[PDB]
Amino acid sequence: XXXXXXXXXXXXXKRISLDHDHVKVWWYQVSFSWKSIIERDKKGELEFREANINQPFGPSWSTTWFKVKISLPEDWVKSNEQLLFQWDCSNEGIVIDPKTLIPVTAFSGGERTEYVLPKTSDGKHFFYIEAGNNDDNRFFHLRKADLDARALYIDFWMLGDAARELPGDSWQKHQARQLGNAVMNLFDPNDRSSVRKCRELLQREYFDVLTNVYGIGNCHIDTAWLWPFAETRRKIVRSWSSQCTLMDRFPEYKFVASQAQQFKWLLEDHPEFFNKVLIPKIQQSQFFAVGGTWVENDTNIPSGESLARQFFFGQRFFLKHFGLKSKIFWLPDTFGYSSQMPQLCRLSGIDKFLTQKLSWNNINSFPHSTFNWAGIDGSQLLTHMPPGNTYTADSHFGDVLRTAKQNKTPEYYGSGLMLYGKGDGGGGPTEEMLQKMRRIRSMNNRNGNVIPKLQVGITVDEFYDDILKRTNQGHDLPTWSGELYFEFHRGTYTSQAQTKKLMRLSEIKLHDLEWIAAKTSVLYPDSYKYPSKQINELWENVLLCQFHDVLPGSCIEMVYKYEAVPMLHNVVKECTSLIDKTVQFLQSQSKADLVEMRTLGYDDYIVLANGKLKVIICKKTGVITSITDETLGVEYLDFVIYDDKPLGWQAWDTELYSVNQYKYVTKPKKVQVSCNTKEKCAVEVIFQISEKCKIKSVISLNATADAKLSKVDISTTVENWDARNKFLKVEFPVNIRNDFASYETQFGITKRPTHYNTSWDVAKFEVCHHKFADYSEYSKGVSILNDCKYGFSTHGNLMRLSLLRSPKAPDAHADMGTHEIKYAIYPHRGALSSDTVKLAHEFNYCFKYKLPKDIGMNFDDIISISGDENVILSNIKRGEDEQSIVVRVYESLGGESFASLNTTLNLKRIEKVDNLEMKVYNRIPIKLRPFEIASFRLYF
Amino acid sequence: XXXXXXXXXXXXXKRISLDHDHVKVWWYQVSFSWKSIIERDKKGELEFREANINQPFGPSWSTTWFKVKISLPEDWVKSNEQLLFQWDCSNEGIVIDPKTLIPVTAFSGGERTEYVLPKTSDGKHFFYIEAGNNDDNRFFHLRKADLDARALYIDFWMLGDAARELPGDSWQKHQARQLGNAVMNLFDPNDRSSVRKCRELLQREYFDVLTNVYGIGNCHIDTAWLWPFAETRRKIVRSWSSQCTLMDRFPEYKFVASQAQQFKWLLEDHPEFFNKVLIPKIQQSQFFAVGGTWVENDTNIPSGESLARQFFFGQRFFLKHFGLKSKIFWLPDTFGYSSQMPQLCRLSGIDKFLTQKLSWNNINSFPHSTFNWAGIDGSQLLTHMPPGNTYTADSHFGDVLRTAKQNKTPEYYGSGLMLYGKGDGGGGPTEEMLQKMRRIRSMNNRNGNVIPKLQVGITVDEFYDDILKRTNQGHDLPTWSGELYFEFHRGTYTSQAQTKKLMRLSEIKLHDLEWIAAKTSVLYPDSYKYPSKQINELWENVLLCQFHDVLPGSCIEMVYKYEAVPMLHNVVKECTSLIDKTVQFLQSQSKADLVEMRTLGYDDYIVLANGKLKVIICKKTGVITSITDETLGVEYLDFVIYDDKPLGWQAWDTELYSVNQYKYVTKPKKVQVSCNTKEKCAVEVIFQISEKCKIKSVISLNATADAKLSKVDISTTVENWDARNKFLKVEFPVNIRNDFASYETQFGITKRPTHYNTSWDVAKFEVCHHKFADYSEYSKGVSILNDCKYGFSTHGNLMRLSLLRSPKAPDAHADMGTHEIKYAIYPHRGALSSDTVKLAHEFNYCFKYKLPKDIGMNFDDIISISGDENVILSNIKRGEDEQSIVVRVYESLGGESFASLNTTLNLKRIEKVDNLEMKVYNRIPIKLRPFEIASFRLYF
Repeated sequence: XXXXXXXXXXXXXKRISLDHDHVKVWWYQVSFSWKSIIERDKKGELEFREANINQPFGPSWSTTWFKVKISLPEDWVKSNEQLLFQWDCSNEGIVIDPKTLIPVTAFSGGERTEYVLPKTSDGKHFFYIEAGNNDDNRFFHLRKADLDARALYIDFWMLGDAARELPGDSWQKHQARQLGNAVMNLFDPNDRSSVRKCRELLQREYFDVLTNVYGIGNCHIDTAWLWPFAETRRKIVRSWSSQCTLMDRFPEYKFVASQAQQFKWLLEDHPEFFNKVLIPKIQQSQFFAVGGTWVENDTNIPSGESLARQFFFGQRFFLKHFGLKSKIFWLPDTFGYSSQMPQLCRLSGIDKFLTQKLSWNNINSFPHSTFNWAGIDGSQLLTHMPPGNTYTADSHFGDVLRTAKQNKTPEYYGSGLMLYGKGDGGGGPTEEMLQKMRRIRSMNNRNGNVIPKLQVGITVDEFYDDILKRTNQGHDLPTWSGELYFEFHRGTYTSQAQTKKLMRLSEIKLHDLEWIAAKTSVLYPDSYKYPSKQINELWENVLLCQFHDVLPGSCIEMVYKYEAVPMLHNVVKECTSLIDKTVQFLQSQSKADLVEMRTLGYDDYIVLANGKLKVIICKKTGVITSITDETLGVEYLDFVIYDDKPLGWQAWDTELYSVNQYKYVTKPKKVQVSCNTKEKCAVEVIFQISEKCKIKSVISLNATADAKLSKVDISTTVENWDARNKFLKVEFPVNIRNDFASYETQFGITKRPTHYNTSWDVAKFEVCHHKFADYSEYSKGVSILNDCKYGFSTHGNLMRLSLLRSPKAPDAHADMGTHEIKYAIYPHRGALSSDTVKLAHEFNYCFKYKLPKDIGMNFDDIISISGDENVILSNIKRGEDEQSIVVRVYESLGGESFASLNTTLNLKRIEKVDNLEMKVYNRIPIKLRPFEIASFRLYF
Repeated sequence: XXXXXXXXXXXXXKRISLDHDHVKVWWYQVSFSWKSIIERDKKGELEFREANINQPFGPSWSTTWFKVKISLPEDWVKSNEQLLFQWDCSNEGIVIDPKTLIPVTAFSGGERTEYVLPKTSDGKHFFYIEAGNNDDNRFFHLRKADLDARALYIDFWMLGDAARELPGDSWQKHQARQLGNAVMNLFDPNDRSSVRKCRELLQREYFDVLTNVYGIGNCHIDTAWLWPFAETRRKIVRSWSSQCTLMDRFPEYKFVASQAQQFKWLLEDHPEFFNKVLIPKIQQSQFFAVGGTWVENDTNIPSGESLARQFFFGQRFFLKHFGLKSKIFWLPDTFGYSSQMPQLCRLSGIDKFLTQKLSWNNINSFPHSTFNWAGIDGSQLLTHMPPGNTYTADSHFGDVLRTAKQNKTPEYYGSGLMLYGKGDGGGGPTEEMLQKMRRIRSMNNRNGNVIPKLQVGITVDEFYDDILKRTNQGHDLPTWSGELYFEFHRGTYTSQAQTKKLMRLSEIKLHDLEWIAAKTSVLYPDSYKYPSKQINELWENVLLCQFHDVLPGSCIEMVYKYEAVPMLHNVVKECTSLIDKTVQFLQSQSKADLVEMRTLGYDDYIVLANGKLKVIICKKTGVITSITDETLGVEYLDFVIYDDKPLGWQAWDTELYSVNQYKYVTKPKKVQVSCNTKEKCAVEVIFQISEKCKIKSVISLNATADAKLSKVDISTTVENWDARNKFLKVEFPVNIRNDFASYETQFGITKRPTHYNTSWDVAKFEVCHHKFADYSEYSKGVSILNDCKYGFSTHGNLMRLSLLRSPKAPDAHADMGTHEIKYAIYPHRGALSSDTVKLAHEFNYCFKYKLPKDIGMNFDDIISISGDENVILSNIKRGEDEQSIVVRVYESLGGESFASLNTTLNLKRIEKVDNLEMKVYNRIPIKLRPFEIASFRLYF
């Protein structure tokens, strides 16, 4: 059918010319800054040397600079020709043509790329290019030219490619075939006069339901990944330069940036001439900042304060010369989404959101891609969702009509959605031939509006103007309550808990000193008292490791050591330095000060004797048998049984072997008890397994009301040895029947069933959590507190916490070494149903005691008339510039009770203020809605 | 998915009003003309009587007239309402509102239909409507109205229907669903104000690659079918009237007519006011005559003279006030096509052709639907071919986008093809809502040219202007040599040979007297001599039964008796009257005249002794054993073995039972011989079968050079009895190996293989032929002459002629009764290879002898210096208006030899003239091309 005759023939087979200049070429390498090397160039004879040939290398962390001094050949003849220099793209680097140094040019784009030499100025210039190693040898040759001949070659390549994508039943496929025919006729027998003429004839063969197809070129950059931050800091400057050279070459282009800190990275590295580059670039057009967010992160693990700073400290750039923005919120690589996001968005002045994964196309009780998200708070979020092709559809895309068809099926709207650029790497490239892409697509389809029109230059702001018109304001709409569920690729989330232990301890610790440091305002006045400039710098370093890829611990071994480096550590070390600092001139009013933040036995007979409860491990079995309440009457049989099953997948996802029996840790145990006291009781029982390894958990608790508490504390200490690729968990089967699982999400409590959605794919079902998870019919249940482990699962009502994971990924630090784990099991009652939530989250508190000399009185309870047990205040902090402070509260128990808010203060005034710390004229609500975040601001 | 919620809901469920007028209504019936009944109405009391109710009936050939006298209700109120009268469509009839009689109105349209009452004139009028019976009772009620409300109901019905046809993956399907949603909202709770308003809102929801989709409303009418000619003569006037009322209602509409005689039928029936109706109708626009052909017929069975008259005598209307024409040639219902058609078309001034069946979509060594036909003559024919959906795609079509997709796949072009109207019935209807159809399709798709534009008002003449531009003039193009092959539905073609015997004998007989009647021109001058006006009327009646459906004998029993009526008979009877007439004053120069047209034994030892050949039937077997040539050396084993196999299909197609053994006629035969002489030898052998029936064939031949001839003559006489649904054939296996079968088509010899094309579907393979079929390696072979049987088959080189067929169709005359059949078997040699063709075709000649008184000399051979054995002159005749005569010749043997043409005459001049008898300035060719028809004209 002549299918392989037209397609594979001409696609393979003045005009393009290749000249070679061997001399004047220099090479440089550092085996030990662009401004530092410019002074080391002209002076004497340094490591800069003549290359003139291909330079091989070997694996190193070193970077290799390269210098090419080119003299323009002849005068007029080769000037009209297009000047070009081809380079082989290495792992990283930069390219410059500095005098002395004005420019910064793009590198990080794909292995194929073009560098244009200015035809405006006739003379000799210089070139500075470095190549990051990880080895990749560069192929460098000068390439002259024509533009019209190469255009036809590209247009034909995108022609026949579009012929294959078009339906064979349509006449267009037979048309495009005949179009690929006539072109091949004059193209074959090597004729320049025919090629240029045939290009004109092809255009004549080209030009002879309201819908729209658009796209926005973007670069998604991970600040920490298998390449480090310092190296990727050089990678982000390559993303800006590719646009700058594209602007003069092509107009109407659109770029978006998920990092507000990206601006600062460029302003710190290139403060001089590139601060004045951004202003005409951003203000006029062609640039948009999405979300104005300081960090792109997973929202499940951290608190709302992490989401509070990124909005506020990312809005700080708006105070500088900046501020052309968009209403879209972009978290493409983020796994999972919080249920408080619809509430956080509207308050942050951002009305749109984008989600890559976590969706399906079918009747789900859900129509399509485009979606209006209604959280459990009751608020609504209009969000724009890309199809199942994700962001890799338009990434490095020359295929034209290929994914255009697959985009139309999931989406209805009046139009589709395309995201240009790659989100996997040091940063995404932006192709320079996109100008022809938009043009050649306007060659196939006619102009005027009848058939869908092709415009790549439209902005999402105008796109959101279209959705406000076509579709109704709505009452009954696409509706999904809570979060979304698809293949999560949880992976490292529960793996390498040691980086969580450091972070989660640093999380609370940095969240510790915040508010109380504003309570010393009255004591010693200067600015009064608050580490405004001091704590601002603190949040700068911490948010850097909190990114979506970095925080769970999925990365190479090099940057993983930078996670356990002072980056995480010194934060705790500086905060523990400040907490011992501010105390000196403060606590001096305290003789003996207990510092805590709030606002108002037997062996053979196997018993630990007390009133509250009883939990018993059988003899020689090693497994807890009876957990039973006398007053309640609930008896348990199948507790705390540790289970170890291997893992055969990589760091990304988790895939267990087919029907693999999980090895129990039960063995010929021995019995022991740590101490002897009414205050302290710890009974020790040893567990062992094949390839002997010591797995230790501890038992701690306070009796009743001599010790006082309602909850046990069980901490696990395990030093891993030998066998890798294993996944360890501890089971807490409730032996109870409930279709609902109580779990506390970020700023609230979400309601999720015991069984996953019927559309679920992956066998293994695990859920990420903050602190505790419960099962409650409201008259009773079982509550499980935990530390350093964010994961858990619903087994058919068997509570299983994930202690450790060891992926087969190329990381050797995820396998062996000691670990300190902690968790708990708590008895549940209807009266204690609101108590278990209160005794869970903030239990991470660490007791600390210190005393100065005595002059004063140390008892002051300064909080004013609120007293709501159903509400919990997560964050209260100051401002930037005044020093007005903000107060943010959220209701713990919601969905049933309507919390009356009497919260107020004295000696000053108060007004309700959103999460962006921006002034809002409703006033303080006397009653809080269920599952509502209440944030306020305080002024003198 | 709410699929059956939107689609089946609102589709089922001032405004429409139904009023009943019982009085003033009259009914009439003839159990025994519109002009005859108008005088019988007002006078006295006739069979016209009060009806006022529904009138039941019973099967009859009668027609029932009906009269409704309607008085306009009130004045203004019901005047604004749309006046309508609904009738139940019967088999046939006419509808009139005569004063006294001006109008003729359309009836034959489908059971649903509308009759509009004029709102211009306020008063009382009359209605005349007759109903043909075959019984169908009419439901008649007066219907008032609004137009805007009914429009929305239709537009919505065509909306949701288009929603189902559109791909579910596209957003258009989800869009049209939402369009069907909002409409149903205000439509449900019975609100006139909402409906009229929602109709406007729907239009707002509507309006918000170069291709074209067009169509032409047409009516294909069979002049003789299961309803007779006299009754369908009333049916054709209903086709014109439907257009006339449509013209004022809607513009740009296009109609086409395959019958040039259709004009005469209307001019004979309505000569007065309807002769002046056609002129503004045809001349301006909206009407086109396709092919200008007198008859639509199968071209395989008759001669070229039948195709010659239909062009010429159909061009006679052009001499009247007429002549807006098209270049298209239309034979949709015609089974099979001649190979001389590409030659006949270009000469007739008609450059395009249309074919319904006989095509396939695949790579056949053939691209698509659109085709350039190159005959075996070497000439090219550009033809337009409808898709596999044939003409029933757009027939009675409210389905919109339904067949629009299936039309695009077989065809490439720049555009598709649609044929509106039904070709099966007394005549095709043309719907009055086509105005909204074009409009609502312009509602879905936007305007201006980007996407395909919808125009139903374009003419094929302008369509052929588009094909001359887009596609190349061409050298290598779609190419198919000879005829086309698909399921033929041969059927009645070989069935009921008795109507062929009468026609084929009438064919030659009417073709007999033609030319020689111009040879008496000199004898007795008045106009000189020729039956110009006499033979013109002869061809009028004959061509009437030669139509594609009528000629093969597929029809009801009523009109089948009209086939054996004087219609066929009197033609022979009038021609045998004229041949005995013109002879009287002509042959008187002949004492004894032999009139022929041309230009220069044993039993037990089982032998008929002579020199030329030997053919022997074995004793008691009944089957011929050895047919052998001594000089040539070819011996045959397996001849003339009659075979009878049943048939389980209808008249249309032929389907044999699965692996059914064909019963041989061999039986305990007896031997006999008719006469005894050297001049006459006939040996008789009886055959019999179960349910005893006498099957007789005869043996006749002339020996060598006392009798002289090279060919045997075997005639079969069989009187059918008992068992029906059988198919009888006689086998002549050659016992030879040839991949080619020599067969003489109409005006030439086509070359067809022994095996059917690999794309063939139906098991049984049979071929229609004129006279003989041969198998020749050119050194030898076997030639089979036959009479009254047009069918034969290729069995793997076994020659099988079809004697009779008896279909299961509702025709009882195709079963039983006597039949007279004739055929032959001829020996073949390289020297006689050109002889066998010459001894085959015209052998149908019948010897006739008569003598007058003697004065004169009877020998004159008047032909002038041609003498080409490879050429054969089929037709030479006179003109219409002068009386110049034309001469048409065609080469019998072609594909190898180039025939030198010395043909000329004396005492006058000669010029080459096409098949339309139109003057052409190349002159007489001295050499004829292979397979070329040479036609000339003679002037005084």
